[PDB]
Amino acid sequence: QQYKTFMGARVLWPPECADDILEGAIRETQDALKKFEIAREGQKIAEHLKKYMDDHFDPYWHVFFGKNFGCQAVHNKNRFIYFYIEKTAFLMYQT
Amino acid sequence: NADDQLKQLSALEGANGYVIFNESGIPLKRHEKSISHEKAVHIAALVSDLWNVSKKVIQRDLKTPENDIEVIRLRTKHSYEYIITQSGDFTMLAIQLCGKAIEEAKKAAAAAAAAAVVQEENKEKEKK
Amino acid sequence: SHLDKVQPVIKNSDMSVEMQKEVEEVAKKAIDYCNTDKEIATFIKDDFRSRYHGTWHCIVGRNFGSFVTFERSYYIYLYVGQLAILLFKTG
Amino acid sequence: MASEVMNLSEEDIQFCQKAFSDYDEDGLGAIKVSDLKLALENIGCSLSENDLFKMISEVDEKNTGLIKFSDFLNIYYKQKYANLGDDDQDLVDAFVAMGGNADTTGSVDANRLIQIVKEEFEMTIDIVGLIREIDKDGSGEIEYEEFKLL
Amino acid sequence: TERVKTGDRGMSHKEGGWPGNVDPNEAQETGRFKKRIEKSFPQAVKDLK
Amino acid sequence: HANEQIIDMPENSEMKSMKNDAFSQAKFAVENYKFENKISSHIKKFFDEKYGPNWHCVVGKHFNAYVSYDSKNFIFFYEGQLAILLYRKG
Amino acid sequence: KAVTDMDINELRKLMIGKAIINSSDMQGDLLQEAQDVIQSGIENNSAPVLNIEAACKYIKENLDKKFGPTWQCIIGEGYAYDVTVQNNTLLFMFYNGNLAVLIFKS
Repeated sequence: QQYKTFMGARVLWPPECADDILEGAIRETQDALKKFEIAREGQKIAEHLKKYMDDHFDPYWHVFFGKNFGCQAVHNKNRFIYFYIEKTAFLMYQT
Repeated sequence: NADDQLKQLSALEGANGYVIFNESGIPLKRHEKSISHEKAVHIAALVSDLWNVSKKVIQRDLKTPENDIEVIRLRTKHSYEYIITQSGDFTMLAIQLCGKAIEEAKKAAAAAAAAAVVQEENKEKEKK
Repeated sequence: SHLDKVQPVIKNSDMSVEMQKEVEEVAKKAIDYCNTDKEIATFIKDDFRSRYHGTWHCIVGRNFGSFVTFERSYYIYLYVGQLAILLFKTG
Repeated sequence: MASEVMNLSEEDIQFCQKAFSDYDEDGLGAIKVSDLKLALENIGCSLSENDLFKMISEVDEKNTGLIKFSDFLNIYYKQKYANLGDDDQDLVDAFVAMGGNADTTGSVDANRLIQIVKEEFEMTIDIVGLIREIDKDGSGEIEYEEFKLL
Repeated sequence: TERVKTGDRGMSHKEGGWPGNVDPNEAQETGRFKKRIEKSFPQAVKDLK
Repeated sequence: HANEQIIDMPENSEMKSMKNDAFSQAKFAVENYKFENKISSHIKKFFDEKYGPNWHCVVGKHFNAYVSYDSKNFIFFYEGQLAILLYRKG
Repeated sequence: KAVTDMDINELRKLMIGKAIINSSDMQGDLLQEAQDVIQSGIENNSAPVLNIEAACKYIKENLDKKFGPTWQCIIGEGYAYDVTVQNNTLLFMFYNGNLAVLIFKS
């Protein structure tokens, strides 16, 4: 439950996801937001992130990002990444 | 000394009650005929909003430099009159009535006195 | 000298002291700027919304009773004259 | 740093007008209240909800800085289009003016004549055309029509 | 995602504006305060009246 | 009031109950638990016993998500104000 | 007699059960449930002297259980307020006399 800030993004201090992959995913999400805002056409940015994960990581990645939501899921070892950027929290688990 | 002014205000013909407001809005003294404190709390809030808005409006809305309202008099239906005068940091509201209104009030007072006399007579009869 | 005269007093405060001091200046500025009480409520909500992002509900009246569900430490209660400046941010 | 971009001037100028209007203070910064000041002065929108809607949709917001100017830059683009309809006479004229105008004649009179049970079936129609023709050119223009009808 | 805390508090503003130190409900607090104001006050009331 | 929902479940293939169970479970679970995190765990557990494992469900009042799911195993519906999304992957 | 005989003091004394609705923005079926609950609750908690805090506490608790977790309602003699609420979540009704009631869902 102890949130930590890394590379300008707030995420769980103990990282469920791999340190290498988690940093890449956070950088990609920040770049995507810089281009497309969450508030307008928010569905498009989430879809782009999911396709990007398949290109550089194992396939069938699940990506869910919302301002307020609660979820519990089963994921592969070191395949779960949860982080908060500004007021938006992005959670992705690889299946 | 201060008490005498309230008695003097009542003495003036056509005067119903007097209410005094502090800069904060607390009512210093109010007339006994009119509701005390509950009416004063309700009257002080309305006059401050009106006096402050009018004072602010004259200086900016009318575009007149160094012009300040001295007395505001609101004439409504029946005999109601509500002259407002501000001295130092204290502003008060005075409620006075017209001649007809005063006559009506006197008649009402006379009727009340008559009713009281009738009640006394009834009590005497009961005692007898 | 009118600003000295109003002497706004906060009966109940649930906010940081530095933030609370800023609210007093905005409250005094809003009353002189707004011709009517209805305008004062709109001005306070707009200034706070610009200063802090979120949903702000502000109600000011001579006599009223209020029970609200606001974010903790985002509710400041101050009374000036017969006007109550009450702002409570709800998520 | 422009790069060959004509763009509209009517709107581009409007923004600057309303902008400097409230920004006249020359503070160099812009708040969330100033943005509404303009619309509040002229009364563009009914409530701040309107301006706040579009603005908020832009991306985000804060207390005060300067980027707030975007409110005006985008405000001009939310004006969109107007359209309304006024009067019922003009339509009547156009019903007879098939060339989609006041001009030409007798053909519209014959159109009225098709299935016409009106009195003075054709002599009355010719008399009406003459009455509606003040300048003697054998036609009734819109101004003559209006005078005739009123 | 963390849910912002929601606290429910009910208050009454029916009582007129008063200084924080003084208590509106208590008669003693209001009575002492009014006496202090008229301590100045005497000249204004005759003049105002 | 759940005006628009996405339904992708088999009809008259004897798996018709999965759609019915999701609507019934969401209404009962959401009212009693009254927690976003708890609703996802309860809905996932009931579905897991009845139709096997590898089921992921996320419940949020407002959220945007993109995911890959097995065909005819994904149903999206709104239970009152709350929105619940449940699907089976793997 | 009739309206001429009636006075503001007389009208308030004559009827205390009269219900007046000034602003409606919530669905009518929802309003009927809310109106019955607020009128019954205020009278029960009115006591010897009406308490603004007492009426709001009872209304706030009943509304939270009845519809949603975060429900805010404010009642005052006179007030000016700007409130942002969800569609069909705000109902405004003032009771006979100097009693203004505002209930909204956030």
